[PDB]
Amino acid sequence: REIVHIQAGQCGNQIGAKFWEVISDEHGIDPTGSYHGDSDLQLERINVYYNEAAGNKYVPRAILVDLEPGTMDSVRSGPFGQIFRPDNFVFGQSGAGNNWAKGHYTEGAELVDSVLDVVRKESESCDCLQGFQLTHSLGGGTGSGMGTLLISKIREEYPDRIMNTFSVVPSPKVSDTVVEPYNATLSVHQLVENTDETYCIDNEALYDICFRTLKLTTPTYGDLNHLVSATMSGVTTCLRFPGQLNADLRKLAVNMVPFPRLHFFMPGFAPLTSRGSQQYRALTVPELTQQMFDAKNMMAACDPRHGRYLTVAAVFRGRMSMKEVDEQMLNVQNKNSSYFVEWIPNNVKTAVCDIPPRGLKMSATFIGNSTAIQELFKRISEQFTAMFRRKAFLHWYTGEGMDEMEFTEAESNMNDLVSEYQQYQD
Amino acid sequence: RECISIHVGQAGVQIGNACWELYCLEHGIQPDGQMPSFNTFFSETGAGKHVPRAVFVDLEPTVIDEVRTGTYRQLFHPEQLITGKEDAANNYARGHYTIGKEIIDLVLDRIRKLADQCTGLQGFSVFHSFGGGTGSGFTSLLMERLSVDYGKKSKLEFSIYPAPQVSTAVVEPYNSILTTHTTLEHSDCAFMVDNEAIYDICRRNLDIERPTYTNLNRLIGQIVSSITASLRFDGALNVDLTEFQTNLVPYPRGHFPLATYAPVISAEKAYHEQLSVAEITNACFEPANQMVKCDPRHGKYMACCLLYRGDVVPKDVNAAIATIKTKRTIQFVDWCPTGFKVGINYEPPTVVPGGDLAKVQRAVCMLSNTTAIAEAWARLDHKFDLMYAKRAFVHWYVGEGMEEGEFSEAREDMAALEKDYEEVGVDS
Amino acid sequence: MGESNIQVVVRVRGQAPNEPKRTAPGILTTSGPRCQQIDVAIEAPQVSSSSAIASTSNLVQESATRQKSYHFDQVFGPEADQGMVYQDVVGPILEEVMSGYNCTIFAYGQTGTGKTHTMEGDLTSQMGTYSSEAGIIPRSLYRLFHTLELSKEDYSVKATFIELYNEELRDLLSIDSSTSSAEPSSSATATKEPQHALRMYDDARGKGVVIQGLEEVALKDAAHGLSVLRRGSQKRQIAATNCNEQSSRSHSVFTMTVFIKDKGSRGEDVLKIGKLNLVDLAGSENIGRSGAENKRAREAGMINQSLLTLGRVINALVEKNSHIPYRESKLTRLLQESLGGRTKTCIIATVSQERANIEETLSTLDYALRAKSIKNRPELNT
Ligand SMILES: CC(=O)O[C@H]1C(=O)[C@@]2(C)[C@H]([C@H](OC(=O)c3ccccc3)[C@]3(O)C[C@H](OC(=O)[C@H](O)[C@@H](NC(=O)c4ccccc4)c4ccccc4)C(C)=C1C3(C)C)[C@]1(OC(C)=O)CO[C@@H]1C[C@@H]2O
Ligand SMILES: Nc1nc2c(ncn2[C@@H]2O[C@H](COP(=O)(O)OP(=O)(O)OP(=O)(O)O)[C@@H](O)[C@H]2O)c(=O)[nH]1
Ligand SMILES: Nc1ncnc2c1ncn2[C@@H]1O[C@H](COP(=O)(O)OP(=O)(O)NP(=O)(O)O)[C@@H](O)[C@H]1O
Ligand SMILES: Nc1nc2c(ncn2[C@@H]2O[C@H](COP(=O)(O)OP(=O)(O)O)[C@@H](O)[C@H]2O)c(=O)[nH]1
Ligand SMILES: [Mg+2]
Ligand SMILES: [Mg+2]
Repeated sequence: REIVHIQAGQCGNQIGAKFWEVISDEHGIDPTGSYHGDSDLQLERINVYYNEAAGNKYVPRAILVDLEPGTMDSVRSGPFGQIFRPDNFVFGQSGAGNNWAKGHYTEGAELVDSVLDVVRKESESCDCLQGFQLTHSLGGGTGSGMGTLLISKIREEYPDRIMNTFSVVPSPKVSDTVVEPYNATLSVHQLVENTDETYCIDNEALYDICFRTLKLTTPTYGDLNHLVSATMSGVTTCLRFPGQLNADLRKLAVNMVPFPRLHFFMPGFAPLTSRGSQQYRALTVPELTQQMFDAKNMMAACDPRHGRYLTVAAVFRGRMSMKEVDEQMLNVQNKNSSYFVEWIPNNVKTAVCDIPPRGLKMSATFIGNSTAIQELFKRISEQFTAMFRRKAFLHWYTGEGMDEMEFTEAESNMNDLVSEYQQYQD
Repeated sequence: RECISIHVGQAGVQIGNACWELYCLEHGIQPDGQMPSFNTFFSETGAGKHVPRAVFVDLEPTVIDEVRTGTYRQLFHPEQLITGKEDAANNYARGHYTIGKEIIDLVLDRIRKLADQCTGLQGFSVFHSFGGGTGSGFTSLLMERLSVDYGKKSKLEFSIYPAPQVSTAVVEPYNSILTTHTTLEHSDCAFMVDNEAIYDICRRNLDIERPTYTNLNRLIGQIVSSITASLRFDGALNVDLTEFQTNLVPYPRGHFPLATYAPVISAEKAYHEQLSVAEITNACFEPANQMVKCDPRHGKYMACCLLYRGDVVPKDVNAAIATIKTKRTIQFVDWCPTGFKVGINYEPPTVVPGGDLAKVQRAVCMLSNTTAIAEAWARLDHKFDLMYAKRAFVHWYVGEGMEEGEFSEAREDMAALEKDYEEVGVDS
Repeated sequence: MGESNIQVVVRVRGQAPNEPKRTAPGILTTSGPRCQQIDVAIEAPQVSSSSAIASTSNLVQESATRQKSYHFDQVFGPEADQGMVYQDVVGPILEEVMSGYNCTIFAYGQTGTGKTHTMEGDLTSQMGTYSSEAGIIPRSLYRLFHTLELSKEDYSVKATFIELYNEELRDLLSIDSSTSSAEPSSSATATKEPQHALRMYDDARGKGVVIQGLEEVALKDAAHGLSVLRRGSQKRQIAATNCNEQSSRSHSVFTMTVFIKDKGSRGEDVLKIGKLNLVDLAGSENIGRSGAENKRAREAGMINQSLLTLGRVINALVEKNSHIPYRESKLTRLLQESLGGRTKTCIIATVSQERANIEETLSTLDYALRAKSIKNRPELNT
């Protein structure tokens, strides 16, 4: 009944910093950590993310990890920093060089046990372990290196649990670094074999979302991640809140995974309307399901209509009606009956909460899985094919000591992965 | 001389949330137990504030917290509100094996304190689903473990069953095949309701296009009070559960009836209509009022049980009886000579406060039998066979110790079941 | 491209000194439903044929005929000796892999069916066992010091014992003082050394071959200190269920390597190296029957999860479709060298004989039925 949180990297520490901003306002909470919400369903299942203590206090069940000091200090210097309790900033005074072959390798290893103790500070004291939520990068080192060594030890300590993470797919459009096709590249050698699931969020589509379809000018990191933040919260509303057809994360793990390696997924937020389009739009049940077809609301940089969908889950918010919910779902199965696979007749899994977030009246959460999401992978894998031939800027890492055999097999780890969607695509 | 309820699964709970509202509507029972003048589902307290003879099972703490904090928390007893820790997460494997052996010693324990209070127990009924893990694997445990200690009572199943067109999860046919063969191995009598044709009642007999799960189930809830709750009450031709034993089921293993309900009229249509006994019998055989996506015209009628409510005199019935025999478009069987066993009771069905259906003078529940469900059985089997050809969605149950050979065990015997509906019109 | 496809062999349970005193007095004898035959290796189990209103499974028969007569290459019964199985299975190919051919042995079936009696076995009634009769491992280790010595050639006894306990690979030939009762420090120090590389090699010399970290080789002059394989099998993890108390819990992969050199008459030395992947698996536990418990549950399911993934391969081998996913179980990557690969590999199909365990063997009986359409291409080493 409880979920443990981990953050890493310059982004995934910053990304979840926007997330707990929202979950604090999910329940009407003081910036200190006092309760002032009004809904009783807010108060009822506090336990899953929080650790209520004496003095009528609330502790976000979260461990914040970095090798850079001032990043998480800026979280603490910023508001919604005192709502944490400061016995949890496990960090070190050394830069990783934004390197997977250092953060997984040396300067994390003097910080591993200091992390896992705060895990053991929490996870034994938990009533029932249910969630190991991570938020990090695949572009830098701290989001890529240290978390892979976490999962090599956390699953070693918890084989009977569930491993999800929100890892950020690199953008060939917008970036700043160079060895970016290594950090995600060597992450896959540990992300696939030891995590039950992860998603694939890329800025390369995210810029197209806020700028075009939401009528915004400047995509900031505080705003591109605020888009991610609602889609985070929509993953596990039924586990937290009452609903008619409530679904587990493990239920979401069951029906969305046909096969224990093809477990990469994609979010989607349904009332993606602009500021101006409020007074010129009627908001219905097919209005929410309309974006399931939308290429511009698929938050990863792929055409959904390019491949064919394997599995899609729909997690709804609002006092709806199932006959309208089912038959509108039925029509989307009937509208484009080539976009799915054949051997799965019910291509969709429903999920219906009873309470949407405040301000709105309807919301939803798209969770799809298609044979075109590999388009994110062919971009990265082909970039690897150029960096290896000259062995270009190899002389930051061979002094560390990662092998060409790793560069051989993790390379072929990708081709074993990607080329299975096209078995079932065409 | 009593009867016990079992509510398993997130579907199986909210079924009773209407039904026990109706059961407490049977006597004006407020959240205390205010009632004059009846011992079927109830015990009487020292203050006489009656309590249900019902069992709740929920592997999550999710649904029941609504029940035990919202309205009608106090009529139930925390003896009964048996909540659990974790779902099996829609898994027949963990619902039968892993989590299921953590609560079953507490659930069977409440039975020995309630069933022993029954002075000559009539029977008891089980509520579950097919898609839900809770309703699949726990059914595989409970319905065999009851027959270890109750091999000589009645075991009714009002089981919610999926549509061949509208479905809500992937492994829903991948559940029911593993469940139902061992269910038919042990259970006595099983009903099935499809939400497909329930939606058809929403658009054609309710004429409302925004239903709730209450409104799909107060329909199911109004059935049972006419199945059983009036059988305590004295009318003209009262039936009981034991008049279904070798009556309705002409075999050891054929026990699958089909429930319909004839007067389904929204309150606007209470006046472009003048109801009769003969009209509502004509409503009994509409293939668009089967509550399951099925046409009786493709099949036959092995048997048919007419169970009536309110002001019903059989001379008015007997005319409509031979009428349907004469106006037949049914292709009746060879093997049943004439058998139409009759149920006539006295009580009107009561109006759900804030509910849907209309204050009537007379009402019908009907059980019948057909080989048309054997199509709708196999229509789910069409969804079932192709997932095995990929061997897909397979790691959750072999990872929890259920065999591939079970799927060769269950379905081929389930096909043997479906081939044994066809033995009706063979020998003649 | 080769057509050196496969070998399919079958031995069943039977004459094991608890078993025949209750089965053959209880139910029909040595293959009751099954009809053991030896010539064309045909066999066919059935059940009772009743006019069943719910027709039972295995009602496919007629008056006086057999059904699912899965006639194989070579099937055997309780009568087949350890040497008689060695007469047909292992013996006539152990002098063939001396030239450089490679083999792999593994079993599959219902739990407790005697896989480890075939693989490991145990000795016979001797006061001093001079590599006495047991399962398939010491009999080849007895032929080890015969056909690598009576050939009178410079040999190299090379082998390494690796256990695989729930998606790991652990050496049991090690110094293993840390696994026993030793003295750790009262507090933990800093790890001044970098990371450790283990098992994580794949090459592109051929395909399917996987290179491993830290192959602790074993060299013996005779069978005198060959109880290190028993010392290794001692640390192999077992448990005590109720379906079988004797059947193991973990599963192991043991390799063999025969580097033999002789200067041929052509003027060059013959660098011939063989491989005998002596691989044993755990019992496919039906946990509702056996009664596994909390920690035993994850110990039980990953066995079947591995066997599921093992079933996830052979269907795609006979399918002939692109990108057969060998990449879930590490056992499959150890098996992708020959499962669709190049060299030789035999398949052991040990199953049950209970009437209550006829359907439970049909998933194995389907997998042995599909066990012919896997293509390879043979080669040796020079
Ligand atoms: C007039 C007014 O108040 O309007 C709404 C609003 O209309 C719109 C425009 C909002 C607004 O959001 C944005 O403008 C926005 C811009 C970039 C990226 C993300 C959001 C809103 O900020 C979003 C905000 O939504 C919420 O408060 C939800 O509960 C939301 N909460 C937060 O994100 C939040 C976080 C910190 C502080 C306050 C709110 C939520 C949604 C899902 C899951 C959890 C929480 C509200 C009321 C509105 C505005 C102010 C305009 C929209 O977003 C959300 C998340 O609801 C943009 O698409 C929807 C459409 C909404 O109708
Ligand atoms: N008619 C009707 N069917 C329902 C209702 N709620 C759930 N169902 C059906 O029940 C099936 C799932 O069973 P549930 O009871 O919800 O799940 P469960 O038995 O608790 O087991 P889990 O899946 O593990 O949660 C779905 O396919 C639904 O169609 C309902 O309110 N009315
Ligand atoms: N063909 C056979 N010949 C002789 N003994 C056999 C044969 N088949 C089975 N047995 C006996 O069957 C018994 C029970 O099998 P057992 O060896 O304990 O389990 P298992 O199948 O090997 N499982 P595992 O230990 O996990 O590999 C053993 O004591 C064997 O002696
Ligand atoms: N959405 C988002 N992505 C960011 C942000 N900062 C960095 N990234 C992305 O994250 C990747 C770099 O990883 P980062 O966390 O910054 O470095 P690390 O700390 O060494 O792991 C690149 O793909 C950046 O585009 C941010 O604030 N928001
Ligand atoms: Mg459930
Ligand atoms: Mg054995």
